[PDB]
Amino acid sequence: HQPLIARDGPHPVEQPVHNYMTKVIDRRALNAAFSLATEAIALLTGEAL
Amino acid sequence: HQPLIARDGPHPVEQPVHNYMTKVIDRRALNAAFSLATEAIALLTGEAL
Repeated sequence: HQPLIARDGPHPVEQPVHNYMTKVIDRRALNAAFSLATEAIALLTGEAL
Repeated sequence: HQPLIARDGPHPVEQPVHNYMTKVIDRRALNAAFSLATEAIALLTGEAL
C-alpha cells in the first residue's frame, strides 16, 4: 500500500495507489543416491540367522 | 561412508558407492644390538669367580 504526500500549488494531485501481486513456487525435484549391498541388507534385516 | 549431498537436476542418478577401503601394511624392523665382551661371560655365570 504505497503512501503519498500532499503537493502544493500548480501540480497534479497525488492519488492513493495500491499494488496487488502473486507469485508461484518452483519445484526442482531433488534426488539422492543410495547403495545397499547384496548379502548385506537381507542378511542383517531378517532373511536367515 | 563418504559424505554425500542429495543432488537435484536432470542428471542421471549418479553412481552410489558405499564400500570398505582396503589398505597396505608395511613391515619395519627397527634393529638394535649391544655387544658383550669376553669378560662378563666367564663372569656373571659363576665360571670365573
